[PDB]
Amino acid sequence: SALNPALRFRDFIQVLKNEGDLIEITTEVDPNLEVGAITRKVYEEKLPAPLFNNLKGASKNLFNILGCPGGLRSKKGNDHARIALHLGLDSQTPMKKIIDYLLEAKTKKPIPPHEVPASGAPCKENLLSGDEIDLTSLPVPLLHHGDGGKYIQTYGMWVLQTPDKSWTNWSIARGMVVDDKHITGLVINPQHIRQVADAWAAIGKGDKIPFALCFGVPPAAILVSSMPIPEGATESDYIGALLGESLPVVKCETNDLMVPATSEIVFEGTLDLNDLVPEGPFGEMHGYVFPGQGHPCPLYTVNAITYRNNAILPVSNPGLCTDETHTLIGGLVSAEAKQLAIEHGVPILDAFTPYEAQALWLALKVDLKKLQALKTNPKEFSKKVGDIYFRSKVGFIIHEIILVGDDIDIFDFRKVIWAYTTRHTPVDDQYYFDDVKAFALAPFVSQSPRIKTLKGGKCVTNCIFPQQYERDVDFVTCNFDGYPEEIKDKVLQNWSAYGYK
Amino acid sequence: ALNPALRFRDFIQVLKNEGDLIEITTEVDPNLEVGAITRKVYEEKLPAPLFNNLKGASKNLFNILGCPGGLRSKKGNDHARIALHLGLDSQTPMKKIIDYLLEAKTKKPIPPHEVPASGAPCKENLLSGDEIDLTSLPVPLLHHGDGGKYIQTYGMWVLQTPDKSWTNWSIARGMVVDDKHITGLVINPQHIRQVADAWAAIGKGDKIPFALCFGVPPAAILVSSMPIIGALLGESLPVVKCETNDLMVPATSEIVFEGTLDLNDLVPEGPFGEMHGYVFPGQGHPCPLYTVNAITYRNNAILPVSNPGLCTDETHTLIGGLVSAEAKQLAIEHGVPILDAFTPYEAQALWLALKVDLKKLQALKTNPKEFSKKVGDIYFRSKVGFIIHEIILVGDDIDIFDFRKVIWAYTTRHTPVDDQYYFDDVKAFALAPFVSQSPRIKTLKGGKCVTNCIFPQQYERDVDFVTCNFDGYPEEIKDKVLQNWSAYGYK
Repeated sequence: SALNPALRFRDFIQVLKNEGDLIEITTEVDPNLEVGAITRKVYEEKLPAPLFNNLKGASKNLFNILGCPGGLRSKKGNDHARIALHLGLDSQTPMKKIIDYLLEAKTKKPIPPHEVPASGAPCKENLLSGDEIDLTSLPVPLLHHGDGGKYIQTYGMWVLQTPDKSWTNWSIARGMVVDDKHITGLVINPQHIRQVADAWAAIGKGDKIPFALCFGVPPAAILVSSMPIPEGATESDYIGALLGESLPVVKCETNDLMVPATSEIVFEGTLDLNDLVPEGPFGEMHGYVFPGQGHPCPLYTVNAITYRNNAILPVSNPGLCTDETHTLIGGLVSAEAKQLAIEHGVPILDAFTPYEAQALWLALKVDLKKLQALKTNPKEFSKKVGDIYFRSKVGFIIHEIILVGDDIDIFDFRKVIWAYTTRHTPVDDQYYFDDVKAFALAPFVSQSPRIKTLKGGKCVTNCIFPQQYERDVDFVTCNFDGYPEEIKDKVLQNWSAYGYK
Repeated sequence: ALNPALRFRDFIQVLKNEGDLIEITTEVDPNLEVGAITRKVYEEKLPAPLFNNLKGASKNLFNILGCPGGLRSKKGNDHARIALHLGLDSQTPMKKIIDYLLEAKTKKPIPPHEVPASGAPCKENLLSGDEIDLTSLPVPLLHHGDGGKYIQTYGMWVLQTPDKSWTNWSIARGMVVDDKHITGLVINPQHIRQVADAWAAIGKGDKIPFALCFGVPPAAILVSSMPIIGALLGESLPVVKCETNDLMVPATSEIVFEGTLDLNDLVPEGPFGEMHGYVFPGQGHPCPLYTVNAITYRNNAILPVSNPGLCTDETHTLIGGLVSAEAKQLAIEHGVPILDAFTPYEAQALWLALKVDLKKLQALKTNPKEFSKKVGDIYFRSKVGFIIHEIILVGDDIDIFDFRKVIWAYTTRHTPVDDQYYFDDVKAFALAPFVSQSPRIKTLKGGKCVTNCIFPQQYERDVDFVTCNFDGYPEEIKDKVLQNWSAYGYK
């Protein structure tokens, strides 16, 4: 069995089918709204991922849709299976050990990618170019009611570079179909616009910055591309470490951008940063579409499309928990949050973004013994923690950091909400930050005047009893698991003898 | 016929009829085993246990009914045990139970009638004086770390002044001190203003007569646990005089303790695992000593117990649920456009969610700060908001009885700190762990806020948004997908 789910997108789909986690839908499904409704029901009931093989309006090769590639399974012993398969791990690997694996791979010999010819690249099996490109003829889904348009890019990656190739970015920004030959998306953050636009303007290409957009990439590549590290690095060398081998890449037909060789679909074209078009709105990670709330975005012209036979388009349909914006985007913030704590010496056992908080919360599980050795206090520790996370790219999406002690399983929201509500004084145990960069997608930000400042609106909430900063505070948790072991063993042994099923 | 609101044993019978009761003849230790069994029944929403074979129990003293206010697994009647306390259909949702308690505040109080001792089942047996040994009863040690065995967790105290102008039914916890004494904080320091002096005027300030009843009519245990009976019943409550004092107790009570109280003979009470999920081991807090002089009880008496802890138990379904009913009544009294009020159990009865009619809110011509201060002033300076440390304002699209929607609106619709309006001069709940484990336990002031989870523009005009779940899709799309769910290939 030469299946490698981390290296090949189709091996990933095959393992899902082998483990009974894939339903191949041959019923005709409408890309308008139906695909979105089906994926939401699969997300929220934690059902097998759908593979739409009979979309309305699809040609023979363009395309099929893989829904819920990062959704959760119902069986808790492997609820994070699809996430683990992105890295080639056992599907029973819990999320805590998936995060620890990502950190242990940062210490590995990075393997750079290698270039393969077009004949050795499955993404080159077909080619559309110029006037034979009609994006409005593709079965692109209208995912949420209220979306400003059909969103082709929800689970692929953009590729952008400077001419000198010193700056290279793999982005996961959303991409909306504008018309027959144009898409749009916010791929270059305002911080990098001058660097990249001036560089291409030097060669008379400032109004046509080459780009590539790839779908169905190796699942390890879409995972790392969704990981919060500096924009301006593919970190494909780190992808190779996770893969244990070199990532095969191939040259675009119309530019010198390198794309994964086993991609399902590859878009090619140029970008005009001065040609602005309305983008969105789009249903997002916090569970909202706000109809009518679009914003100008640079226009991307699509000059070439290369795609595999029987191409498959993975889609993510964001909304309420739990979808990819929580397991993947939130889960990788958790991994970098844990790494950041190790670099600054913060005694953090584990870090996690509870999905019920729509990836707006970052729970930090504090080693209380080491915290007491630091001889600090809630105000001094909360400020330091917030200064580290809210002034880093890792904490950009996070608007509230929760500090809990080492008795709280932060991956279990029943325990998180209990420690949150019972161990922090409202307001008084919240250390506010008014001068940190705010997340524009946060509905309390976008629906407030703070959407025009993008500053503040974040706090570090101490849910550790104040004396626990100095000494152990003894308390017994009043649930079944809180009883002595001999009591729990006796009750479970006699549970049927009592009369319970 | 069966009346679960009027008779504790009709209540048990309906639970048995609805498959919601397991009669345990297996030997169960009152030491920790009863508590561990009840917690597992709480947390897995299993049928309520009826312990008929406890270590140390005599024939008549006693059996234990566990989880009388716990939830059922099937959501269609998850609040059935709470509805049965009032005599409502078991499938009555918690929203309608609250509305029923409100409709009952508009009906005439029916005074109780006295019945002779031979007509009261609680008089079927008598223990008095030297025959009383409370350490021989199978009293449970409910939580590991509790300061002692707690006999009073789901019963009611009865206190009165000699003039009987003041009478009170209390649900304060009661702990066994020794063979003849129990203890508890049954009277709040507000009303000691008139009970010690009144009994001292007769020479009995050193021994205030009390009665402690267990297995009372379930409507009685619900009104005394409510932050304000025969009106709810539709009938006159049958009561009977105590053996050693003039206190009137419910005639159908399972067990009745009688004796005297000394507000000066203070004794360590607690600790005890409570509504927020904690017991903090250590010395107790001084509480007045209660001498037990007489015990009357039915044949085959049953002692209902509550084992507080994490959600969900009686301290969340009843205490919080009745705070919710009074919270709604407060809103109608002050003209606050509240559609529904509820205390999410996942917040351990520390949160009070208010569902705001947005159209009526817009007619008020107000703003988040002005509205939150008004709401906090009304609720945090009332007895109903004493246990509530955070009030949450949400719009009319949120099911506040569904915590998935509450935590979604909470995390996504309020700016941390900036959308929280703090109250530093209100009374704090000393039981709250963030209060008791902080210097605020010496002040009991502040530590509360009203969190506005309504988008600021919604105070002026409608804010259009689509909820990004399956239920947020248009009806025709949702029907299409559900019709075809099996044809797609899904189970």
